[PDB]
Amino acid sequence: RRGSFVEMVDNLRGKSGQGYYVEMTVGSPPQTLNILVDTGSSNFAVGAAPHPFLHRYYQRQLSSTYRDLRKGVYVPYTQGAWAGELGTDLVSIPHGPNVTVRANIAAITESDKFFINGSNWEGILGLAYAEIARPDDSLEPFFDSLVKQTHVPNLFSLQLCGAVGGSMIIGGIDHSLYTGSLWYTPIRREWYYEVIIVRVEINGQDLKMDCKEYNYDKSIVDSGTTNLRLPKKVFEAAVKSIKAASSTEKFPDGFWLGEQLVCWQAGTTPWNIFPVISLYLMGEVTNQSFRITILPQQYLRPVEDVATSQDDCYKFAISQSSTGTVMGAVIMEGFYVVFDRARKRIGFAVSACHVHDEFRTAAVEGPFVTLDMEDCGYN
Ligand SMILES: C[C@@H](NC(=O)c1cc(C(=O)N[C@@H](Cc2ccccc2)[C@H](O)CNC2CC2)cc(N(C)S(C)(=O)=O)c1)c1ccccc1
Repeated sequence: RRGSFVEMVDNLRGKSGQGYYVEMTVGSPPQTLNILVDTGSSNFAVGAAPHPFLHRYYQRQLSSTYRDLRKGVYVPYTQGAWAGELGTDLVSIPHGPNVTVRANIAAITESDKFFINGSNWEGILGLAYAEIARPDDSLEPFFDSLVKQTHVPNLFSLQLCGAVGGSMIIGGIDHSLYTGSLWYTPIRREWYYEVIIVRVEINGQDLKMDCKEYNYDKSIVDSGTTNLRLPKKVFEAAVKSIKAASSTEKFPDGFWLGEQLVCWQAGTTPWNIFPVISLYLMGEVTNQSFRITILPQQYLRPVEDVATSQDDCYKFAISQSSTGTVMGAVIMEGFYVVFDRARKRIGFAVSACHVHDEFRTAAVEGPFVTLDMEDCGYN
């Protein structure tokens, strides 16, 4: 009910589905930039040279506290890549914790399909662990520096509100950002925020696949990835079930592949014809699990309107992956997600801002009895 972390509420913004960003100030004197919050990587990097899609960038020569590490860095993502130069400088988050730390910072001088036109962000904050940092795990990630240099608790939480804003509470949890209880799943290993999915249902119907398939390779929580990405075999079965569940209206095959869009007269989108999707996650007690359920409002994403027209176009945001399951924004937008690094667990609760209608709502329910969950993980 109360809120000691009130100043961190609503500290995230977004340019209509182009990424959620927080303001970060680097150097001396102060240089504030919009930084994308990414739990799917571990490097803190900022544009440091002009670029057509950047309104501003980091000017190292103007920062008296900047220290060049004399080493380059290259970071390739599922989408895009950039090259830069490593260094360290003072960093603070205006609408985040009341501290200032010296952190590693990669100055991006060149990039390919990384920055997004009109997104309004100029850098990225990799919140994952050192194991996946580039060039190697010796480059301490921003959050590791924050925790080592200050007394800020080793935990952060994200409330991503879709359609653009949200909140990144650093060092704690804010109760006004969620309703109901928080359910926790173990962080299986500290590299990506890896978790274990034990069951999948479409409108209450079990997909009936060996749970090993759901985590083949791995399953992670990634705020830097837009879609809910599933391994090939899982994607195919999911689409077949979703199509069967939404048979009231037929769509072209390309729609389910994200190649085609479907638009409806403003305010006439028949959400009711689309099914809800439930992912069951391993719990904190033996043989116990819980489930998170999303609505079509989460997996059917709006596409930048033509020009304030009377047509709402949507893209099916569930796609395939060859590197495991990626629970991106499609999943996160329906919940308040707690990255409890201190206790190696991730909590989920219904978000106070998730988009829904008068008939159905996103949900987090439990507990359920699921046996042999340990075997679901890939070795
Ligand atoms: C920013 C934007 N992301 C995107 O548009 C977007 C970004 C990525 C992507 O590679 N994200 C990067 C960081 C990263 C961040 C910004 C730019 C480049 C790379 C992230 O570290 C990857 N984590 C890897 C472990 C999976 C991947 C995809 N997909 C493949 S998809 C189409 O299936 O969703 C889309 C977005 C939009 C709305 C909500 C959240 C994110």
